[PDB]
Amino acid sequence: RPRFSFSIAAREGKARTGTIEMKRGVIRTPAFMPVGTAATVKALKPETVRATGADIILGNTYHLMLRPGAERIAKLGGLHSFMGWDRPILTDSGGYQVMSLLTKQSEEGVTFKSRHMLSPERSIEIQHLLGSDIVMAFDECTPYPATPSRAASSMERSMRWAKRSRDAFDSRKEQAENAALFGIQQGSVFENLRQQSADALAEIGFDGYAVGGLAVGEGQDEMFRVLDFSVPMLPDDKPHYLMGVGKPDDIVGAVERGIDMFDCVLPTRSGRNGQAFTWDGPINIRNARFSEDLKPLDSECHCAVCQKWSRAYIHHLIRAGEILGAMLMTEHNIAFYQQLMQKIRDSISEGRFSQFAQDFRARYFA
Amino acid sequence: RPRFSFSIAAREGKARTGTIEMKRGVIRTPAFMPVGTAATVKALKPETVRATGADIILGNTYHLMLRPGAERIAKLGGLHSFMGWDRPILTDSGGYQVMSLLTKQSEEGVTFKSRHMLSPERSIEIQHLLGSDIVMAFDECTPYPATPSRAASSMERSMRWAKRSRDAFDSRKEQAENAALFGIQQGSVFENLRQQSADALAEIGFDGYAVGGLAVGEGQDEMFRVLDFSVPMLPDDKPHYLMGVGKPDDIVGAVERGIDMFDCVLPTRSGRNGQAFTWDGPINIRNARFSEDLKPLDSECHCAVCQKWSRAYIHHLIRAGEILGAMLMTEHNIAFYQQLMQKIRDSISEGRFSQFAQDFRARYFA
Ligand SMILES: [Zn+2]
Ligand SMILES: [Zn+2]
Repeated sequence: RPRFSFSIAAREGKARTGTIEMKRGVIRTPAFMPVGTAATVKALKPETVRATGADIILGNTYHLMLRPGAERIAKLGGLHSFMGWDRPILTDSGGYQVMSLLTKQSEEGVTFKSRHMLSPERSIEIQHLLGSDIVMAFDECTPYPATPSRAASSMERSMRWAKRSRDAFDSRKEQAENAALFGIQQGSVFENLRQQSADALAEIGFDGYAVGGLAVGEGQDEMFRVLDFSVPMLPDDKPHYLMGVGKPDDIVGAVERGIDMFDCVLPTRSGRNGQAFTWDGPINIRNARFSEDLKPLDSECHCAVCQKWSRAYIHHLIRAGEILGAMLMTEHNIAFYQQLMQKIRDSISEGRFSQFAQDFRARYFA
Repeated sequence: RPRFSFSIAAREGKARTGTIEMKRGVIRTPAFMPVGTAATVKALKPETVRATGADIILGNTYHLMLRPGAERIAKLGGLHSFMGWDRPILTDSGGYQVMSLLTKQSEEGVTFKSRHMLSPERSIEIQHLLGSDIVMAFDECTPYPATPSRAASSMERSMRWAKRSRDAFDSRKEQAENAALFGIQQGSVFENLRQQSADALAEIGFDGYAVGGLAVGEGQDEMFRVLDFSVPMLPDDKPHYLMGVGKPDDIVGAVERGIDMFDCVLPTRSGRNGQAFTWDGPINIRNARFSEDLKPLDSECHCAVCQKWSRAYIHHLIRAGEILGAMLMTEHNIAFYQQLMQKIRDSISEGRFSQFAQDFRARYFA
């Protein structure tokens, strides 16, 4: 396999399906990436993550630099060996934490409170030390809402940081030869700024392009409105990654608008909170109505949890605070997401994705 | 397979090795039973529990009657179906909670504070509703220390309760035909009382005999002293079960004294707390000295955890409070216990158990 090759096998409207080939494996698109923030996808062995259908998982520069440390992970042989996942890993750059989990910001980078520093150069270096396959440029996720002036200033800094990220990545031969680098579009909800950002990123040139600055409280209508004009600005022949999205309905609509890659903590995090995804919409397994329900979480789901255990049992586990409850909920939810992505890929391949989206929504929101 | 058949294949001194055949499976003895208090062995799928080598697991009447409820479990098809473990299950009777997790005690039984009641009849009924394979008599675990007078009074009540347990079990045809009933010897640390208890239990007649009233703070020397005279009082041709024991060294010494069955929360509970068992003694994986240790938890252990992950990774997981840390620690510890039991069984079968015990101790306590 090559360092990086994205091939589009089929299209329907703005939707695409295909593959990213990388050294550590093939990624089927549209793709959902389970989030593995602390060098683990919560409550799952890597083999279980793979069994659900995942081709790639997400790590974070910010969290790993704090614990257990980037240099430490490198000394131990890199993130893949450390956690036991041998397939591709995408790492976020820390740019979301620049306004999240305080800080001192400047043109040079960001200092976080022990004191830690991130900059385009340090972020790219950390991602190298982790041995990330898809490296994200170091950016700033503009807060929402933002005024046009502030959104512009923020976006402009991010584009300068994108160029610095590109140069840092390229100067490190082992990284440049074995990993890929994605740029991140900013510009808040403003079409002109999104266009300027896209132009700057395409001029620099990246292996893939993320739509940043969304899933920050704007709501689905606004997010879709921004995607409507933003995705066509990105190079057509490279993957489009919508950061932090999202709920199943968000994913379907984003694919309709040309997005190829997704990640979110929702299936893992909300799973441990009792929320299970089903084709008839989400349920909260903690609800008393499930206490004697012998049916599986979802009637059609092919996952191992739905083959073996009842709603009643999982209800008991989650209510009791049992670790097995988190394990089963998470495996089901991630498997559900992967089944959704598979149905999306198949329907685009067969030229019936529009019908699938309609059918999905009718049942999910019944 | 029969309802119950215990066969002794080989002996060395007081130690025995053999099998218990029951309808749901064969139990190799000496046996370690992982504890599954809330209808789950903590942090493990039943398939993983089986993969470690476990033939049987333990549930508790007290905990399950409170949550999710005994009648509820029966309505849902019984404990085996509920939790997805199809092999034998032994259930404790609630007698330890009679002084543990307040209460109002009388000759009739015990009322626990919502208000719940246990008696020999109700305990046996609950165990029936759960569908337990090995039912424990309802007893009272005498507190330690106890005066001879109080130990005698307590033991005498337990023997009356043992007869009531026998009659309740026998009056329920489906239970009598498909499950087994074990009596529990009491008498604190007093030889004459232990003898009276053994005589009473043998007169009633049970499928197996537990040594109760130990692992209650007495310490290993005293526990071994009591076992020295107590185990030979029990019928030789039936299994001997030491309730609540214990650490690896406790198990080895108890087998040397004629015990066939063990359970304890130690490998599961202490696993989540960071303690890992090794042939060179226990370690606490939280310790900073393990932060960059690439070796597995134990150098010889055949478990899946030791095949795949480093001390360094597990150290990180436990320090970070990650669920996968609990999963990996628990799987290793239970697998370690099962490997210990296998080495015990093989060594007795080969007439070299005395040498094994000596070799085990020399290395474990080096
Ligand atoms: Zn499922
Ligand atoms: Zn191991």
